Amino acid sequence: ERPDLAWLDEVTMTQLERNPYEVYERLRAEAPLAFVPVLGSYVASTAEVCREVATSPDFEAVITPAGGRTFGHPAIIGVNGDIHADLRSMVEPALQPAEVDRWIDDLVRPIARRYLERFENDGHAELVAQYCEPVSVRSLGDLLGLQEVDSDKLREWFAKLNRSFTNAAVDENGEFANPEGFAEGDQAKAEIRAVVDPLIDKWIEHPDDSAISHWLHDGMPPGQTRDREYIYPTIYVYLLGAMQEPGHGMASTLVGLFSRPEQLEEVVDDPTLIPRAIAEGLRWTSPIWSATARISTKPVTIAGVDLPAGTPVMLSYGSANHDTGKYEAPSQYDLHRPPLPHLAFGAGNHACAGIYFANHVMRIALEELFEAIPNLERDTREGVEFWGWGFRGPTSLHVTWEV
Ligand code: HEM
Ligand SMILES: CCOc1ccccc1O
Repeated sequence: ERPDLAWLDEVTMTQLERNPYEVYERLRAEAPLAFVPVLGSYVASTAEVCREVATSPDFEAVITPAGGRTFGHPAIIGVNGDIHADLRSMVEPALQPAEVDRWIDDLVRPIARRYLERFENDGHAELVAQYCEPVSVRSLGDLLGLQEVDSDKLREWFAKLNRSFTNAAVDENGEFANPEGFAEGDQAKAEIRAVVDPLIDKWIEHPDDSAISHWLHDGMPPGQTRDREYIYPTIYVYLLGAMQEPGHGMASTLVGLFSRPEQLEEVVDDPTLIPRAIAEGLRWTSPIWSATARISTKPVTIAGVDLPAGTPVMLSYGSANHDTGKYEAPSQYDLHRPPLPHLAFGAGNHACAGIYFANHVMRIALEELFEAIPNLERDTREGVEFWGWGFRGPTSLHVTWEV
């Protein structure tokens, strides 16, 4: 409908999944708020518009269409008002910085060592499958109370939920172009229910220190628990992004450091630079790239576009983090970029609740990897491909080292 953006009609879902950055560079210049036909929604592409929409009093959270088809209600990302306040109060205790600092080292560091011990003398490894994902999922799984769910299963679940949640393509009539793409999300949920329903059965009667037990019990009247149907969608929110994103952020940070060998050596030699390297990694390839959205609650004008009430806007934070109004040469990883605000954790009342936790998981994992393999090098016989529009990260990271 917007004439000068007719080229957007030829943008495909596969193009955005393989590399959304060329399309979004055009969007940031041509239309910071733009309706993308294959996505069926307005998208915010610049830092200014994403931040404005994420923090505006005239917008509230909305789950994307494929996200809602995947998670249902009440996903913490998709609700507001009293339900959102309750779900935030439910998840926040274990994520409080003073609480994280009590146990994060004893949680993540032995896990990192366990996975490293399997390959650190091999001289070769694919770090996404052998290290970044296992550490991410084993750390969160143990915190949640899923100690008995193997890391290969947690990784399979977040991969299936990822593809279902981002199964966003719509056809010429605005209907989902790929309805079969939700089936593997439904199968993952069915498997999760089979595993987790007995655990909830047990936690209701015998609460323990697992996070999901506290989600059932915290803040409830005596002898009452939150209904499992009320907390399952937020369990799914965790079993997708909370399981997936720390591993993605680790791996993207490593790919960026390998792209700047001098900076990789700097960080190996001085591990106090790991937090800075990670912050730049998150900006450089944002793990949550375009997964969340807001919806207008009254008529509003954003970036010159008059939106009616009830208009969804997708928040493409991964594009906003390449906003050249903010950053010079943003497609280059640069550890020595000044530490500027970024949107990799979102903004507003629905901003990431687990920032402090996630930053420490990533930090500890990279600390242990560099201590165990200080001569780590990328395997240049291998290419690194990144995949994902909703969630983005490298699909493999082949490395080598002299042993
Ligand atoms: C590096 C890994 C992570 C990245 C890049 C990250 C980035 C985000 C982003 C972009 C959002 C959406 C914010 C918005 O719409 O404005 C988010 C929502 C959230 N994240 Fe994180 N996240 C990360 C790891 C976690 C972890 C490990 C947890 C849990 C332990 C976590 C708990 C949340 C929760 C509960 C929400 C929903 C917040 C709400 O809607 O009220 N995140 N995260
Ligand atoms: C823990 C955050 O997980 C998500 C965030 C935004 C969209 C989907 C998610 O699973």
